[PDB]
Amino acid sequence: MEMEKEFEQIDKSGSWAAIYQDIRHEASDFPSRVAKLPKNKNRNRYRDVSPFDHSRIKLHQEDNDYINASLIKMEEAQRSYILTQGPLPNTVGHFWEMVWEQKSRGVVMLNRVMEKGSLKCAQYWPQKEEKEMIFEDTNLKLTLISEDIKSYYTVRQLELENLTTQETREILHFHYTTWPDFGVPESPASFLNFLFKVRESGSLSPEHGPVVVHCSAGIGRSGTFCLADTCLLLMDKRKDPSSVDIKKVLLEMRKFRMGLIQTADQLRFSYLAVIEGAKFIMG
Ligand SMILES: COc1cc(C(=O)O)cc(OC)c1OC
Repeated sequence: MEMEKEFEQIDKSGSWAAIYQDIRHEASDFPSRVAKLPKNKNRNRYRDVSPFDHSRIKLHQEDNDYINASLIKMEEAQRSYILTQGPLPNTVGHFWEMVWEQKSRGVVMLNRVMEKGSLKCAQYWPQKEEKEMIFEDTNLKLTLISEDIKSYYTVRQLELENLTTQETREILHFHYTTWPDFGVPESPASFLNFLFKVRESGSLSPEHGPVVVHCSAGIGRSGTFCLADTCLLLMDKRKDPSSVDIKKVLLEMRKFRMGLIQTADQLRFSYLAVIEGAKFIMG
């Protein structure tokens, strides 16, 4: 049933919680044995957050292929995304190796390095042109080319170098800066404006490798990001954009990664973004 009618009635009523919980109860339960090996212990930021074996990204490394990252593949909607945790001090190098092997064009970041007085991730990119970073473990180098600072987001151009072969690769870093410490944004406009810019650069397009998106854990914030985009897209694609059911798309995405969207609030945000979003691509 029509999204807005649905959202109007879930609100009126107060039921966001009920609905979130039902999604939670029917979500897929696939194994995660590799994440759990003992040898893979410093490569995981949260214990209740793992990547399924069947959809995890392997590092092209002969000694430890393990990384906390997942490939979400949406069939109908012709889109692929990689969702992953914020890098830890020992995985910084692995992070950048995946970007390279996966042939990604963009990197989407939805958190701040420090939120609520605590560290949420490592400072994994260089902050001055002349102050480059070196990934000894992975034989890669990272260089800051340009910065463009905005009110609600920051975009950075980055250059990766195979030390090995002197090969280079230009990467695009999209950093959403203003998700609040507590809660959800009031209005979705800014996040939507941030999506479209992501879209506009080609970073989600098929002639490139899949886009890498992270927050802290890689599932709440990050899940909102792609849920909203997929849906928007389906709405342009189908005959009746009124059939797209957000709850179904989410359960689907979750066949690929656990816990996409972490709170009822977060689910309701998701709706708003989609409703407003569509206002644009139906006019
Ligand atoms: C309501 O169901 C569908 C409707 C449309 C459409 O084009 O309206 C496309 C679909 O995907 C193939 C559907 O999924 C089964």
